[PDB]
Amino acid sequence: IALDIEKAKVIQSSIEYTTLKNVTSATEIYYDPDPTSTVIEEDFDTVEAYFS
Amino acid sequence: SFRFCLECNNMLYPKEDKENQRLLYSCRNCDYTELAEDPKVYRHELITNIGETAGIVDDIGQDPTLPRSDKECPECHSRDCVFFQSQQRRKDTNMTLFYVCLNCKKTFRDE
Amino acid sequence: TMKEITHAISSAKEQVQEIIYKAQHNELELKPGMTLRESFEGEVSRTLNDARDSAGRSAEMNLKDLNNVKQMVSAGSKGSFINIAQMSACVGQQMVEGKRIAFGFADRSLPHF
Ligand SMILES: [Zn+2]
Ligand SMILES: [Zn+2]
Repeated sequence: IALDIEKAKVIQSSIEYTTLKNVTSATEIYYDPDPTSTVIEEDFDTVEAYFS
Repeated sequence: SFRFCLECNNMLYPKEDKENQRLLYSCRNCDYTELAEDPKVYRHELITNIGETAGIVDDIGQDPTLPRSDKECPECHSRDCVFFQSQQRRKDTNMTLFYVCLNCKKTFRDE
Repeated sequence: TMKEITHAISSAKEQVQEIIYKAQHNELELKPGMTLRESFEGEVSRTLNDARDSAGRSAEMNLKDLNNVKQMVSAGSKGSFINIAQMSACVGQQMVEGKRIAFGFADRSLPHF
């Protein structure tokens, strides 16, 4: 690992601390009274694909 | 953005009906209740870019301490302009320039 | 030698101008563990330090053996290379708290800029 850069980078990634807040960009709260469907149109396709 | 009560000017907190399954903005100081238009109750930006270009005034061309360039205006193609960096002053802030024309007074970049 | 020193300082200032343009067009490489502003400041400071060292080295190579400052520096009794550089070629960059002169006014160092 000391003479190889890729394995060293793998070890570095495995050591460094990473929280959810680091990768998160924005969080939102929405009102949706239908458990099996949704009001948002952008995500409607993906969630209906999941449920089906 | 949050709305205010139309009768006693207090804040309209969101409320949910168990029987009707609707989102309603209701004032806790009275019985007033108005139907909500959007379900976006709350939004938090961990990384934000607001205030970077929001610090702009319409009289910034009268400041004598600002540098003057000859960059081309995208709208009226003037030959004089005034530039400055980002008004946000965090440690992560970029060093990109904002140019202001002396005729239309709009803010535009160089990219 | 004065022509050579002036050429070195002018070339360094042109290099600093190029670094400024690159940082103002998002074309600057970020040193790991440091922000864009910190990397830009460090790179400009390194360029200016190299400029002063090059000008001083030119000035110190110019000196004859009969030069008295050279004789004192070569004896090791008083003075060093930086003294010759600052006396003859260039004083260099002034650092306050390990950084260049800050913007004590509103976004400038003096009301003459
Ligand atoms: Zn009310
Ligand atoms: Zn214009």
